[PDB]
Amino acid sequence: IHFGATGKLASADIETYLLEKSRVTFQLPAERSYHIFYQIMSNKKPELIDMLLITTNPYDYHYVSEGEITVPSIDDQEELMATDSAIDILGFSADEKTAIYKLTGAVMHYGNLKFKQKQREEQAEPDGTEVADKAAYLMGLNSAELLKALCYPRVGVGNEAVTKGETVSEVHNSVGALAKAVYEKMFLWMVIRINQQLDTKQPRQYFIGVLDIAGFEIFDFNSFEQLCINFTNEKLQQFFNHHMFVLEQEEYKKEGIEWEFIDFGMDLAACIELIEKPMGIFSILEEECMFPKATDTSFKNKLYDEHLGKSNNFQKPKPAKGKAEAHFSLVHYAGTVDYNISGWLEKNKDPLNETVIGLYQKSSVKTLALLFATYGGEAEGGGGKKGGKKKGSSFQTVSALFRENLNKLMANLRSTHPHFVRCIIPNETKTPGAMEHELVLHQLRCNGVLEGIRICRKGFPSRVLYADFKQRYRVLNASAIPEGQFMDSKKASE
Amino acid sequence: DEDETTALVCDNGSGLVKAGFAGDDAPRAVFPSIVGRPRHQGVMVGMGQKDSYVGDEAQSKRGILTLKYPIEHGIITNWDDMEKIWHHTFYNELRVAPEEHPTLLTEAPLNPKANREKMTQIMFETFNVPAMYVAIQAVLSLYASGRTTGIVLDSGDGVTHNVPIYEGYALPHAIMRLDLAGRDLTDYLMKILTERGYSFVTTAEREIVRDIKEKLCYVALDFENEMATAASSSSLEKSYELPDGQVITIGNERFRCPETLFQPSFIGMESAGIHETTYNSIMKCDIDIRKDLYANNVMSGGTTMYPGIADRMQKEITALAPSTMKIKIIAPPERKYSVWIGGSILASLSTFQQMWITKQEYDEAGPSIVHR
Amino acid sequence: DEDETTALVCDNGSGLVKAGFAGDDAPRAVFPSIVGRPRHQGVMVGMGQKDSYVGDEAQSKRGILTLKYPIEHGIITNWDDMEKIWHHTFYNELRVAPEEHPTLLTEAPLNPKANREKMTQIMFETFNVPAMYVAIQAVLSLYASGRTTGIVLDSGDGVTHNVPIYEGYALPHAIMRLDLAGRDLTDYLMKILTERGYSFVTTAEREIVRDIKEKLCYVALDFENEMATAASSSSLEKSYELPDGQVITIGNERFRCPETLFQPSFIGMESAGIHETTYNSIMKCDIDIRKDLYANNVMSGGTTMYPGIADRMQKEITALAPSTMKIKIIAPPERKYSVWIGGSILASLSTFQQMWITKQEYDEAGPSIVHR
Repeated sequence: IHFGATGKLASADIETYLLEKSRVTFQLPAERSYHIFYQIMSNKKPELIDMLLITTNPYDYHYVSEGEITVPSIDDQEELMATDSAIDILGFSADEKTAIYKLTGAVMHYGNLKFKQKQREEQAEPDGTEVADKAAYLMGLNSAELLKALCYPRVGVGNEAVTKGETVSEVHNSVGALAKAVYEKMFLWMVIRINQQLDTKQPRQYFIGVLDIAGFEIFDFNSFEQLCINFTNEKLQQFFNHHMFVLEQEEYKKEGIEWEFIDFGMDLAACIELIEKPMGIFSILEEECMFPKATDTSFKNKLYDEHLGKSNNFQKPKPAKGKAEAHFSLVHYAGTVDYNISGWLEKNKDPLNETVIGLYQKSSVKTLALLFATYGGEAEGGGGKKGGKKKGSSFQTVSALFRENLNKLMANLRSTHPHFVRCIIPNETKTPGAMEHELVLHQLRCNGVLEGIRICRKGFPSRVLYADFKQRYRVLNASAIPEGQFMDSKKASE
Repeated sequence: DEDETTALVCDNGSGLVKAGFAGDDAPRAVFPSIVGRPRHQGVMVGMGQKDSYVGDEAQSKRGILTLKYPIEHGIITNWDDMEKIWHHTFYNELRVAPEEHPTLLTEAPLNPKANREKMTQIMFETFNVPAMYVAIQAVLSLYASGRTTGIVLDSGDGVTHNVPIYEGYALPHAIMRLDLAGRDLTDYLMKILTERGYSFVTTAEREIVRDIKEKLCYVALDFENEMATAASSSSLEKSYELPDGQVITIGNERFRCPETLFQPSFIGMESAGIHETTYNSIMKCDIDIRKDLYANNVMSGGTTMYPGIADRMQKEITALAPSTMKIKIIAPPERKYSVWIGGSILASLSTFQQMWITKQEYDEAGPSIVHR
Repeated sequence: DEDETTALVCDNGSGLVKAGFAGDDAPRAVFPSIVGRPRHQGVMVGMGQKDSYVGDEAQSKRGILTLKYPIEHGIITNWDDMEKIWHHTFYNELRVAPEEHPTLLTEAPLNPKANREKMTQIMFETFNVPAMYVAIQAVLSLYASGRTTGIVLDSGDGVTHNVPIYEGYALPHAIMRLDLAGRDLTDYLMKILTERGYSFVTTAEREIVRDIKEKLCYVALDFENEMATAASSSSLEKSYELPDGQVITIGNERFRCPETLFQPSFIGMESAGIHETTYNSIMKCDIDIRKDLYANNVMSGGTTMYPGIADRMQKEITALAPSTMKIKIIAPPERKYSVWIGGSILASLSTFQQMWITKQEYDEAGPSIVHR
């Protein structure tokens, strides 16, 4: 929030990180996908249903009814408008506001796209042009061209373009990949477009950043996504530990106490280097992604040969307890996290059928066309089989950005006066006035709260803020303590 | 992005330089590996006196300059003239300033230790690049075809090589070099085409024999009963129209030119040919790794692009290999840039960052550091 | 169940480890008894730097590591490298945590007192197992064939032994050790097969001579008129197809290899052979127990698996033994795991619980406790 010179509002700026792409295609049993879907099928704007070519029964869209469909505390009908109206205010063009919708339905349809094995062949052949037709139209595509590209992905290995055939299992999976890809991008776009409106000409002198992200969560199962988040947090933490070190040291300087101490951040640098540094996890992760014939297993070994025994924060797992398999544990400030490396290579490659993307790139639906541009502009760079996508501006890592973004962030965080807020969850059971112990205890460790207490206690435990000191104790020598507190917020307590 | 965008990949050849940004799919810059030095004093209209010319301006103006090739058979032979080609690559071709770009370079198969140290000395000390890295060419070609073990038959403009690679380490004692490549091959076509009763008299006749070789040449399988076919005279013939009308016909010689790669005897070479050499490399390697190499004959290089090269090689080594073996000749379409693409991939990769030799490593360890 | 499920059985050999859970019918884990140490610095793609390799990863990657065998002739010779093979067995092969599993181990026939105390020191003090037990190998083989008195001819990869056992107590002064086994036997086949006019040149040729020995080798009875038979050339010959087509033929040598076990003179050994040694063990024992040993020649070990080994031994000792005697050569089918199976039985047994050495016994009595 970009405040002006006077002190009055001037601009805003959003940025999104780590979106749960999987919901779009999946959902746990007690959960559900994004609201939008359920919003739309609610039927408050019936045109929409016919416009998108869907029904009102979600069980027609596998992608979105794997879990639950309705939530009592939510009124999908009301929201639909909220949403709707917001779009408008947000300045979107009707068309775009149309793309959004139309595009959000295509995705539903995709999950309905079905295929079958060609006879005597292990190839995938379309099981009908019922749905494709809709998906095609809704996206400003051609049914055929689409089903081909999907089935007979025309690749470019060597210096040419080699037409490759896919399996049934391969298609279903690629489709899902686009569905997710498209949704994401779109989401990104919306944000940008928002930002665009939120751009004013008026001068800006300062801003107030409000960061909302998740905190270090430990699961019996920790995959790639966990690393990314944990890493984010372990950084954020150090960010604090330092600010505190800086802060602390001012007092002892203001007062005249004689206390020497090392930055509290330092304690964490070990873990961070191991992740972000050159021969660290990410790198080994993002290099192997360049090897056309690497395995998760391959990656794994590379991870060890290089860090095992040589690095302290690096460890081989404890396979048992509440954990599900073995690969590698790390020693984060909050504790030991047991990480499972399986899918990483892929997840990190963001494999997308480029033939299809092609089609998008030349859609009749501008917006859809837009969203893909940046893929179309780096292809120059990865023209032949093997090599480096980055030559043409294509991502080389699933992780290559995350880092870039996370840096651009932690940098923005520095030219800032950090203000901290830790949100807590009392009981899994949803009951006011109650608290499970160990549940809150957990949070406290991973929060930073327990670490702030530590650093405090190194020493001089309890530390009173001056006003907080005045008010509560003025009364003790009432005349002389009140005068002190009022006369100089600090000098007072003195 | 700092260097995600920023990594350069320069593949130095005997005939062509291939260059561009790690990330791209193909080289942003491709140009001859020449440095022309004017035979006389004078100027072009509007320009100043130029001491030197590089790449295409050296080729185009060849009549008034003495042309020189810095890389003889894949090895850098003149370091004054190579620093000139690099300068041209960064500043004119890619138009980047080198002092803020990491640079991945390539070297040849048994490139002398001292050279890898010298181009590092010139990269860091005269171009002041942040960091650099030298990959071996066959090794980038393999890797660009996804794999890590295989044997690459690599063939460009001045050299042919066989580099058996196992889990990434190129095997020094099994590497074979055959000094007959596309350059030799254009000059042989030249003679079998003048010998067909022709004349490549002016320089506009000379240059295009090479464009005939690229467009119309073939590697026939059963080159035996292809000559026999030539004689019955089928519609096998192929006429090309010259810079002007002068429609030249090439029927037969069309494949007599790549049959030189299997029979070096066509050109007074006593060395063995491509397929035998693939094989000999292979019976020079460990026994347990020979099934791997056989199912992974990756081809790269401009001269391996002749259609039907792969089928001839397929059958050439099946019939020399023990029948218990699986033969497999991979020849991708982008193969004239395999090497480069393998570098683009590798250098844009997420894990490569920790192998870049930085000026910190260098200023502290000497050229020895990158030499490995 | 606490330990009914939970007892481990680890049989440490000169060539192979056999491991698994007491209760099972056969070893869950079988793998070479090697520990590889990399000759150079570097990595596999995706892995980290590895200091060491064990079992099959050491065999597969043998070209870049220095391979070492911890057990020479059945005795543990390097304790740093053995603790490495045990670690691998528990944690990677059986994937169990050792500190909650009783462990039955095996040792060799005249295993030095000090070793049985040392592996106990390492089992309890570095692996922290709840309880353990060391059985003698021939003794588990016998017992797995139901009985308690007999003489075991035990023959694996580095040693052969004869261990006369009476009501369970192996008889120290009658035990014979012959250092010629399956390892020696693969290398002799190697030479009689190169000598047949062949070449096991690459490592993929070396390894498979051992698979020829296992699949096609025989112990003929009347090895005399089997050579004679070879000459008339019957359909006695046998061709094996190599990793590739290269069909190699082995007619005769097929049995010249196990005739080495009866004639050590085939390999420049001056020692006596298997059958004479069975016998000599027996005329070194008490007189009254010799009818028992003769009717209970139990065979165990990978190298006693050559078909017709039992018939040759049957007739070999009948014709050395007094005719008043009953000869009986028991050779079961699972014999390459007799030792292990005998341990599985014993350790899963209802009465064995009271012989387990517990950490209570150890922390209180020192390694002496299990040593007996």
